Amino acid sequence: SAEDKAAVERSKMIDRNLREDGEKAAREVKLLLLGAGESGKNTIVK
Amino acid sequence: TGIVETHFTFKDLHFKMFDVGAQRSERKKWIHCFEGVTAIIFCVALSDYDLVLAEDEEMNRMHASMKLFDSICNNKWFTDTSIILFLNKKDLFEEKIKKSPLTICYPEYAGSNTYEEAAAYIQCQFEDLNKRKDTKEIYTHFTCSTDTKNVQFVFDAVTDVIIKNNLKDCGLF
Amino acid sequence: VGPVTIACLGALATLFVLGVFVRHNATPVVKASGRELCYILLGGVFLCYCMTFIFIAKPSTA
Amino acid sequence: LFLAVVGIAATLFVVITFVRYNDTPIVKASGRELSYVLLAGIFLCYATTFLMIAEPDLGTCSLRRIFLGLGMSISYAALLTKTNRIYRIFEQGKRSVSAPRFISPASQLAITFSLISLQLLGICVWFVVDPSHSVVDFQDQRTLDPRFARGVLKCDISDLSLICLLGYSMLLMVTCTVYAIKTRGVPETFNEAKPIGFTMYTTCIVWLAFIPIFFGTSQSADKLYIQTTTLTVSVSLSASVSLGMLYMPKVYIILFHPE
Amino acid sequence: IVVAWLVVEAPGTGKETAPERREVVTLRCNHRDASMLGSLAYNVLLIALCTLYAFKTRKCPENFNEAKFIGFTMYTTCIIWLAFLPIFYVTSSDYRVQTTTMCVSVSLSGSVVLGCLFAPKLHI
Ligand SMILES: CCCCCCCCCCCCCCCC(=O)OC[C@H](COP(=O)(O)OCCN)OC(=O)CCCCCCCCCCCCCCC
Ligand SMILES: CC(C)CCC[C@@H](C)[C@H]1CC[C@H]2[C@@H]3CC=C4C[C@@H](O)CC[C@]4(C)[C@H]3CC[C@]12C
Ligand SMILES: CC(C)CCC[C@@H](C)[C@H]1CC[C@H]2[C@@H]3CC=C4C[C@@H](O)CC[C@]4(C)[C@H]3CC[C@]12C
Ligand SMILES: CC(C)CCC[C@@H](C)[C@H]1CC[C@H]2[C@@H]3CC=C4C[C@@H](O)CC[C@]4(C)[C@H]3CC[C@]12C
Ligand SMILES: CC(C)CCC[C@@H](C)[C@H]1CC[C@H]2[C@@H]3CC=C4C[C@@H](O)CC[C@]4(C)[C@H]3CC[C@]12C
Ligand SMILES: CCCCn1ccc(N2CCC(c3ccccc3)CC2)c(Cl)c1=O
Ligand SMILES: Cc1ccnc(Nc2nc(-c3cn[nH]c3)c(C)s2)n1
Repeated sequence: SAEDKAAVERSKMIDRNLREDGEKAAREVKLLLLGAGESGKNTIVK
Repeated sequence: TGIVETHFTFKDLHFKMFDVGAQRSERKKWIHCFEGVTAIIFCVALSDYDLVLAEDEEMNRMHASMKLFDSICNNKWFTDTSIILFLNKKDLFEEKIKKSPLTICYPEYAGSNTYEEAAAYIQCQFEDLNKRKDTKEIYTHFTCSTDTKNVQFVFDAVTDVIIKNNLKDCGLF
Repeated sequence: VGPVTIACLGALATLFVLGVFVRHNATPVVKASGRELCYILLGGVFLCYCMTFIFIAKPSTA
Repeated sequence: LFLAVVGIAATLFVVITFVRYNDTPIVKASGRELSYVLLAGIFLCYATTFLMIAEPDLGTCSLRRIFLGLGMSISYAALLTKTNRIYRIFEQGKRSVSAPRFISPASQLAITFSLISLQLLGICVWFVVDPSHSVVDFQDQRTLDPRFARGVLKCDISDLSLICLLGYSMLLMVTCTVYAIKTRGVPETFNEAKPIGFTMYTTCIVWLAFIPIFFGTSQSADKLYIQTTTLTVSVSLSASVSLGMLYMPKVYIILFHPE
Repeated sequence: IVVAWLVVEAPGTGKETAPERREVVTLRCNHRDASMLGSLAYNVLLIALCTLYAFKTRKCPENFNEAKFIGFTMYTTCIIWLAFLPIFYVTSSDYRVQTTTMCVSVSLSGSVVLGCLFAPKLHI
């Protein structure tokens, strides 16, 4: 249970890394551009 | 050929728009793979209510967008997300508003080709397609040919739905 | 009698708000405030009126 | 004393700012008249506590009546006519055109001291008919069978005198609340319509809770520091809730001058 | 706070006979001033927090804006208890009347909270 304890310690560390990236992903708004092409999408992305 | 996620930040809020479209596959197989989005933006070309697809020779350019817009809002996947409407190239539309009769797109429409009047009827024709509108909101905007000040509207539009989404779960609304 | 009479009237008034709120829960104005915390605040008023009788309550150790 | 020291400092601090910055940035919303006499009344109310409980004798007892009488009757004389003005233009402008003649800084001053003039002639009636006399002690009470007995240094003023004098201010209290309650709809002078209506409700809470204080302590407690120090606190709070709601926000806004 | 104070103190009957040998007081436990001041101190601390938090709720779309009613509740209750100090510290001879003050001020405080907040909502 020596290496297993160290394995759990590594799992806890990367668990925080996934957790902290959750707020960063959730702190950004997501918008979907919809509609036929060549209808003004260029003027709203440049 | 894939999608493009662009980053732009304004007023201390980070945004990550997803340019989905280059995809030429079923799309439906990954339409559900674009949920949890706070809002969607729909771009409409005002000077296309007359143009007709050469290949189809029967479907109008604007009428084609009507079928696509109706399908997007009416599906069960996007029932919990708001709709943002953008109108592109109003200068050409204003030039064609009298040059080309509003009838070309709305034959029922018989009002003066006066821009203000025509713009009002076409705007109201966007939102009367969804069966249920109690939980659906549409934020229509006119932008510009250059669209210099459209960033302010989309910043305000997402703020309205961000607060609304939070209150829906908390039960305050 | 004075404190008891007003407390009895207030206790019925508290039940008036509680009974109406649950009956009219579909109305959006009542649900604008925190519904879960509204009953706690409404309950506290009811406990406030009920505790009024405790100040006399045949005084003893218990 | 705690309210008096901060109150006397607050009223002197606001008046300096209210007059030094006389470029009419936001001060022009209220008239230059009816805003200094009301502030001066609050100054008298705060100064009343300093002079009231201070070496009670024949000289101070006479001074107690005039300063307390003029301290509060002046403050609410301007409040009534300020509230009356707000209702007049709102009522007249709703259907008719323009306002009656008395809406003007020159004419509005005359009626402001008209209510004060009633106290000016009135206060001489009690002063002459029943001059204040420094009672040596009310030794019939506060004396005990054992060797210990001190007494109380009571002044000439009694229940009848203070109630009638305070009654005029109370008479001025109901009329302000009635006028302010009627003009609940948005009247003219937007920036000075809500604080006036909210202050009267706030002030009335102080005096309505003062009823059980007066008829709640004439039984057991000493009549030396309960009918003289509690009364001046209500006077100070009555001015404090009026000075705080009306002038303090203006000072805060004018400090971070937005215009 | 109350449980810790209760453990330190002792709940029981401490009835005493008045030296006047007439109208003996009822079964009294302890002083109501210092043995119970702990609850008052804790409540006052959170009242300021509620008032401070209400200073930012004013900028709300009317229905979510209740700072006007909260301010009145935080002021009317304080005025009741601020003016209650002379009442308790004057009528301290007859116990049947001093205890009546307990049951009236508490009822008034409860009515103010319900009247200021629930009544405007119930009106609509
Ligand atoms: C010196 C001794 C005490 C003096 C106290 C002076 C200050 C308070 C005066 C009046 C009190 C209540 C007024 C509420 C209505 C109002 O004024 O509203 C004003 C605001 C705005 O709200 P709005 O709707 O107008 O939005 C307008 C959008 N622009 O509302 C509020 O939430 C104010 C914040 C809450 C403060 C409540 C009272 C502060 C002290 C409480 C402790 C009392 C202790 C007294 C014991 C001595
Ligand atoms: C608007 C509402 C909340 C006002 C409530 C006022 C209440 C608390 C007041 C109004 C009249 C008061 C009563 C008036 C007279 C007496 C007789 C006295 O020997 C004992 C107290 C008693 C019985 C009072 C108790 C308190 C009382 C009932
Ligand atoms: C915070 C505000 C709303 C509280 C208002 C409470 C009012 C209604 C209560 C509190 C104290 C009460 C008074 C207490 C004592 C007396 C003396 C008695 O011989 C007649 C009734 C009278 C004069 C009461 C009238 C009602 C009264 C003024
Ligand atoms: C200010 C707020 C708390 C409202 C007032 C409530 C309390 C303090 C009021 C209501 C009824 C009042 C009592 C009514 C009647 C009497 C009998 C009188 O001979 C002495 C005062 C005394 C004993 C009053 C003391 C104060 C009192 C108990
Ligand atoms: C700074 C002040 C003016 C804020 C408002 C005070 C109000 C809420 C009143 C209501 C009840 C009051 C307390 C009641 C009883 C006591 C015990 C006595 O030893 C005086 C202080 C103390 C602890 C009082 C302090 C002031 C107090 C807390
Ligand atoms: C701001 C809201 C305050 C709520 N409040 C007010 C008073 C209060 N006491 C009742 C009277 C007691 C007391 C005892 C002796 C003299 C003065 C007072 C002290 C404790 C509680 Cl326990 C409370 O909870
Ligand atoms: C009606 C009312 C409301 C608020 N306040 C007062 N006046 C008071 N004055 C004192 C006091 C000052 N020194 N000693 C006692 C109190 C404890 S409450 N009245």
